Amino acid sequence: SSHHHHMPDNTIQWDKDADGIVTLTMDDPSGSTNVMNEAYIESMGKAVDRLVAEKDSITGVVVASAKKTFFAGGDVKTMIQARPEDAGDVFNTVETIKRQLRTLETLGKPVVAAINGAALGGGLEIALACHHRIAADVKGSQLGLPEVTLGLLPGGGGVTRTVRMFGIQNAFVSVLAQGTRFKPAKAKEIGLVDELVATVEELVPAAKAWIKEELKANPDGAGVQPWDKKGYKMPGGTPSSPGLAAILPSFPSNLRKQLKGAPMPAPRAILAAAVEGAQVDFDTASRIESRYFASLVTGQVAKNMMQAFFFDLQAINAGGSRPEGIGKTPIKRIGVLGAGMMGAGIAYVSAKAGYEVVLKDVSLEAAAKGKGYSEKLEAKALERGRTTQERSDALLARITPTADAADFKGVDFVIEAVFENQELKHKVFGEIEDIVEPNAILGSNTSTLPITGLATGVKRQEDFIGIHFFSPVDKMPLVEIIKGEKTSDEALARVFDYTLAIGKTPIVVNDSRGFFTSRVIGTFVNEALAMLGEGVEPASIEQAGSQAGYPAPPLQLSDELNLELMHKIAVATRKGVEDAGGTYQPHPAEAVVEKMIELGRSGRLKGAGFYEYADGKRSGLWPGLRETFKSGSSQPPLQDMIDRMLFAEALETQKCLDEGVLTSTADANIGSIMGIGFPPWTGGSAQFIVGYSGPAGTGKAAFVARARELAAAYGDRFLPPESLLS
Amino acid sequence: SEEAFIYEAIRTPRGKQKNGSLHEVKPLSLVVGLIDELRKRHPDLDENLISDVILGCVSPVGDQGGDIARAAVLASGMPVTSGGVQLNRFCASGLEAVNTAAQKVRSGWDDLVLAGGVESMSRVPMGSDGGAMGLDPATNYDVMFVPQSIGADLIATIEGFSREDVDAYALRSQQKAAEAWSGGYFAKSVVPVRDQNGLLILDHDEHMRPDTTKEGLAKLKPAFEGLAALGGFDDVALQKYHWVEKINHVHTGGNSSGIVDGAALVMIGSAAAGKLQGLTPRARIVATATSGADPVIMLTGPTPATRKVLDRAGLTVDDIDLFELNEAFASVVLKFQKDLNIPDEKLNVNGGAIAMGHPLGATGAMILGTMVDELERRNARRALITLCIGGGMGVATIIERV
Amino acid sequence: SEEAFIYEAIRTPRGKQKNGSLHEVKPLSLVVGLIDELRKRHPDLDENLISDVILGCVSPVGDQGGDIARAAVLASGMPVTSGGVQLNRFCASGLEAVNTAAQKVRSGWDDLVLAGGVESMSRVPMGSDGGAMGLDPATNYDVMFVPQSIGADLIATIEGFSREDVDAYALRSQQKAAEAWSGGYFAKSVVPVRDQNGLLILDHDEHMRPDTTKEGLAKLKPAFEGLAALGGFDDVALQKYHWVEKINHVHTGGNSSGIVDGAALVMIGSAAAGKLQGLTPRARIVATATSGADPVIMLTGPTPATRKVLDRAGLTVDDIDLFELNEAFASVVLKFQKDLNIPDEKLNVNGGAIAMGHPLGATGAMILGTMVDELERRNARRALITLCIGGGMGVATIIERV
Ligand SMILES: Nc1ccc(S(=O)(=O)O)cc1C(=O)O
Ligand SMILES: Nc1ccc(S(=O)(=O)O)cc1C(=O)O
Ligand SMILES: Nc1ccc(S(=O)(=O)O)cc1C(=O)O
Ligand SMILES: Nc1ccc(S(=O)(=O)O)cc1C(=O)O
Ligand SMILES: Nc1ccc(S(=O)(=O)O)cc1C(=O)O
Ligand SMILES: Nc1ccc(S(=O)(=O)O)cc1C(=O)O
Ligand SMILES: Nc1ccc(S(=O)(=O)O)cc1C(=O)O
Ligand SMILES: Nc1ccc(S(=O)(=O)O)cc1C(=O)O
Ligand SMILES: Nc1ccc(S(=O)(=O)O)cc1C(=O)O
Repeated sequence: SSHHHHMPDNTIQWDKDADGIVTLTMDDPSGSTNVMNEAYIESMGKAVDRLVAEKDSITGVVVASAKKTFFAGGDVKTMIQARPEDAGDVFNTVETIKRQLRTLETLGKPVVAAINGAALGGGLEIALACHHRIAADVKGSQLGLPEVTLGLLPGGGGVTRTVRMFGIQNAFVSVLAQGTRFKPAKAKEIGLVDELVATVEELVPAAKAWIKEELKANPDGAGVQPWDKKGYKMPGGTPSSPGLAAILPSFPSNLRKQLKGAPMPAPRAILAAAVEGAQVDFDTASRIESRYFASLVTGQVAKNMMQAFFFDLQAINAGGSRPEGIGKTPIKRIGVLGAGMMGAGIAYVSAKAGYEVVLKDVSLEAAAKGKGYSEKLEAKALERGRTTQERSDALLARITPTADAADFKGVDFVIEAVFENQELKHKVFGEIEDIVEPNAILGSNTSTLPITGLATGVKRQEDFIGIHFFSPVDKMPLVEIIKGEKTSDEALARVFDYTLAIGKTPIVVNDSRGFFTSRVIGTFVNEALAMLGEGVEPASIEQAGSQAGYPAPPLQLSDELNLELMHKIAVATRKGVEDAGGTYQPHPAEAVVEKMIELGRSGRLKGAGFYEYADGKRSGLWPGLRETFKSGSSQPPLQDMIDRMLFAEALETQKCLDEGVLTSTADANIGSIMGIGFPPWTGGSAQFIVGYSGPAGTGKAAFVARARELAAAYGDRFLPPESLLS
Repeated sequence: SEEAFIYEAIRTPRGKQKNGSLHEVKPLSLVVGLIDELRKRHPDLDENLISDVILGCVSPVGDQGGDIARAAVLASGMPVTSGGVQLNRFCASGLEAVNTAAQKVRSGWDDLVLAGGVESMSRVPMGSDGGAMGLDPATNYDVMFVPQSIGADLIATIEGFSREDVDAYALRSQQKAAEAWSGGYFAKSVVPVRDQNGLLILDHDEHMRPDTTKEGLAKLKPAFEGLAALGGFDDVALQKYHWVEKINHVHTGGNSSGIVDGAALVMIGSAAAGKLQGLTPRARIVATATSGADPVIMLTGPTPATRKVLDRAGLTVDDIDLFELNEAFASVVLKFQKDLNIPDEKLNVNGGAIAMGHPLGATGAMILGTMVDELERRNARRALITLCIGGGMGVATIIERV
Repeated sequence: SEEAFIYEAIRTPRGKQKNGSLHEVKPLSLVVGLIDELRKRHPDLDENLISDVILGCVSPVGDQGGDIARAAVLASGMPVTSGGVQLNRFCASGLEAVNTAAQKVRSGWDDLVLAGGVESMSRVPMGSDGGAMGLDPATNYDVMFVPQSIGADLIATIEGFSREDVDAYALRSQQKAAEAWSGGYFAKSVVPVRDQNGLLILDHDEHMRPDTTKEGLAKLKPAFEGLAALGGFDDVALQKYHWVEKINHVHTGGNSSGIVDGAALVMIGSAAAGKLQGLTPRARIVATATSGADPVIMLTGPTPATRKVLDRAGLTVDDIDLFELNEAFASVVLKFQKDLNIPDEKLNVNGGAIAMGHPLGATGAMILGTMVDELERRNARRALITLCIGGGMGVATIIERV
């Protein structure tokens, strides 16, 4: 076995000091970040070969980085291309990576990780192979193993080593299962990092200082990890320990409970590799981890998630949908119209980013309550330790509540968030447009009404634009930017830049009824209501939504969207094509919507919907539901219920792409995941097509075949459009 | 076609889990004591003609490891040619041992076989032996492992058995068990346990509470100790049974089987081997069967296993005089009664595991012997014995009085 | 009654104990892989006709606890009515599972059964399950317990087998196993183990030492690991065999069975079962037999078990074309050959456990399938398979090619 794996430009600089301490400085000339790629593997192969060849003249090793970060990420381009027949190459690659780290780990001399910045994924895996971890406590630095967020697992020893350090349960829950990132203080607190320094300049000196004192005070234990000592006791016990064996069967059930039964092969594989590895020696455990890693890489879900959460997201953040050539424009003061759930959330995320915000409503009492939303959030954040008092006071001081339109003086970025009504929005904008700066963005948070119509109520229509948020705004990550017919490319890029500044992700959508998010999530909700009218058990419908991977079951979401509002969208979509000389075929859900309204069960805001409500809390499905819709009279397979909701949105997304509502599949995927909650395992409602796998097979053809099978059984809305055919 | 006959069927008293009388007694001693009792009843018997000893044991570790059936053959001084094999089919192990002994006699390659089971749950708790369906995440995650008690709660939810319904069955089991003891039905088959000095350790089923009232059963809290309180299992069960909204947790320690210690032995042999040793046959093994159902609900395998053994014997429910189904949980028995329309007065007529206990590996052999005695005491003809099993299995046997 | 037939008989390669290829493989995965291979060979078989899966397993703890036979049914997605039972009769568990499957078919109350065994001794060492004896000094003291290796040295001492005699048998076993592998005898029955990606893990019996020399065997030191190297067991053995003055310790790691991981599956059913599913019968189970001898010498129980199964089939040693006895220790095979005057060219003709390993629970079904293949290859008619057992037991089976 070799430290090599069969050109690559060397990535590691070698320096042996007078005392024999070898410093390995990782510096990939091909990028701003050290990445676990083919060049790294070959370079660390040479470096580890040399550490062995010169063992008689080497007393310690320091692993350092010349980049702003320590080491972050792996070779996604290669991993996403790995076919099932390439499983041997993927297995051998991580097996070679871990032979290098295992040799480094067992040289007979201490190795210290000088962590100057972010150490993520394979970067932390390198540091975990060292015996001591010193981290510079700088801004922006993060440490963690986020491989699971790409559908992978820490296959470079992260699973095996964190389980040896912390035990099965703590390593899985705290580090592995969610790929959580930690700032250096938390990293030291939980044990990922051993000690901290205030500046990066102290790092290598602190590393060499630790090597020297470790050699003097612990000469027999220097360079020996805890699991390589004879009396090693795994924290929490091994699977054969009676205390751990008692609770171990509950770990997979708690995992199914958290993931609600959705397809999540990576967490399942991490838990298996964690437990299976704790039953055997370290080397055998490491190989088991390689096999589960190769199992994920060659599977479709990891390719769905690598496509969405690596490629699509970076294409979006790099400006894929941002108009070319437009420069930067500063935002000095944001004016938010309306202090409800949306406006209060917009005012919070804006002020949290550092923007001065004027929060206007009809009364100072209302505006103050809007700012109260931010103060309830900051209060929770303070007592939980996620922020300081100084930074929290500064945030809240940036929100000025008011009821006077005169207080919008000097606003250069308007975000309107009042009631969904054409004429109200016309008047609200009319009485501020001459008060705000002449270059002010005139943004409207609307989910239904086309932007081109709302824009006519302002003089400077080239600066009117849709800025669609999602509640709760402090937690929802997407901003849907809708381009009206008069909206300029400059206004588009200014809102695009604002979105990134407040820490959200933008998609750019052309004006159309329902835009992308509202139109697509309507098909998901309407498909469930149709199933309810057909006589399917409400509990089965809700289970189908969660096991499909959705963050909220559809009947629960319907109560929160209000069935009255759903009726209005339907009444307004009928006129939108009959008053324009077209045909409108009612959705089956409208009969279900209108009978719930007829019974006074319009949703949660009224206190009664598909669920009963008591004390501001949901309390089970309404028992009159089964008699009202003859629940149980229709019992299709659960997979048919799942596919009906997934396919309805995937087909509506393709329609949006065909009509030019969306301009990229990256916007469609991230827009569906972050905007409305399309399951991450799908990679998005557009990636769901290219990666669909079921009975028939895998790919666009299998999606078309399954869509045709659905159309035969449930209606022609499932028939695939021409663009998905040969 | 060699027919198989039950010549003896005995068992120890069932000692309770906490401060139990049998906690100081090794499970091997429980089996040897029953072997010694068979010797006192047949000192004439040529033990060389005994070709095997088949013991069910669900947790064969520690005190119950190393083929406890063979250790019983050797520790009791039986001939070394008498074999000794341990088997585990979860709750059915005691009856599976009897059925396997019957099938070994029918095949004609064994003549006289001892069969039964032993389970000292106070010394070797359930789950002591490990296993992949629980302690292997990939397999656990895929088969959707749910503990048996939640399957019982789910059965009550689906069938509409209320907390009062299952408690009503718990009360009748306590009452019928106390009546069987007071009536002396158990005096000949329950062999008291004694120490190496001959001093009494236990002569009765400690777990019984013959003064149980329906008011006391209603005070008990639903199951909260053990594996079913660790989390996630309700959600796992409802992910498969996606049409029920919430599980009604009706089962308590008062309407679930008792965790006890005990052992049971049954002597099975051909008609020729019987008359060759001067043994009087007590009953005939008419037929056996094994069937199963979904492993998540887990406790509905008895119903197809009962139909299968009935089809095999050319019989129906109206041909059976007594029905004996292990009382793992009250809902499991009520489900079985509802499914097959079992008359109430034919079902578990001497009480069951709710009152007396369910020593896993031994229970099947205990309730079989319970039916051998009750058929003979009533001068009735046929009895059907069945048990639910973990992982969704089921076993059933029909015996006929001789 | 009903004739029982062998339709398929496969096994994994045997991975070695120290730095073995199968050490990273869970014993459940070894069984599921064989289930998957039977599916590949009979894709249209109605698995609902399979009524039970019977696995031998001597250390049913940890990865091998919780009724691993049931876990294999559920993990492989077999019908939930297919049962699953684990049994332990020490070394004969693998053949006992096949025998029990055959007898269940003969009884008529089963039609198609999977039988075999699994033992991952690198993950679950022998003795891991404890034992009702070693933890009970009163029982241990009375039964005069002695490890199997010392009974093997005692057999060599009594019969006059020298260190060169047993090492000579160890050589023939390494040679014949190599010849069988080279001649491709094992090509279609040894199913290579692959991981969740299809990558090869092991495809051969890696415990084999095909370049073994008499000079090399003569350099090995006598058995010095495990229980035997502890104190007192020679004195205990000679207290019973009081006419023997000194035990000649001739057995080493080179002439004793290898500690290995492996599994084996055999498909057994009635003629109607095969006709219905379109299965070709390979051999017929002519007769089975269990017997034994003294548990201190422990390993001489194959002689009456073989005599009894020949007596049961109306056959003699001359009628048997192939003899397969498990190579637990060289002296055990030499004693069996001396006792019955077995022609040297009929005995373990494809090598044995000394070359390829002895995965306790699985060995019985492995050497059984080894004889199904060789009777077919040689176009011979009859084979007898037998194994010694701890505690002084023995099991034998006669098969006839169809
Ligand atoms: N978004 C990511 C999540 C996880 C990882 S990894 O776990 O370091 O491979 C890398 C990235 C990245 O985009 O570079
Ligand atoms: N408290 C309510 C909130 C909302 C609505 S509805 O959505 O306009 O139907 C009605 C009520 C009501 O009480 O009548
Ligand atoms: N796709 C179905 C729709 C309805 C029903 S029914 O309500 O049980 O008639 C059954 C199915 C099925 O596939 O079994
Ligand atoms: N309508 C589309 C627009 C853009 C792209 S993209 O350039 O691959 O992002 C793809 C499509 C598609 O329909 O597949
Ligand atoms: N063969 C028997 C053995 C034991 C008993 S018992 O002691 O009354 O239970 C009765 C009989 C019988 O013939 O009825
Ligand atoms: N002591 C009895 C004798 C016979 C019968 S019966 O004729 O088999 O129904 C029943 C009983 C009983 O106690 O209910
Ligand atoms: N789990 C099963 C595996 C195989 C088959 S069969 O061979 O196609 O009949 C059926 C089932 C079943 O569950 O009914
Ligand atoms: N029914 C059989 C199944 C398997 C094989 S084997 O693969 O050549 O071992 C042979 C036969 C046969 O008919 O001889
Ligand atoms: N290759 C053989 C074919 C047939 C037979 S025999 O017919 O069993 O004699 C023996 C051999 C052998 O290898 O010794």
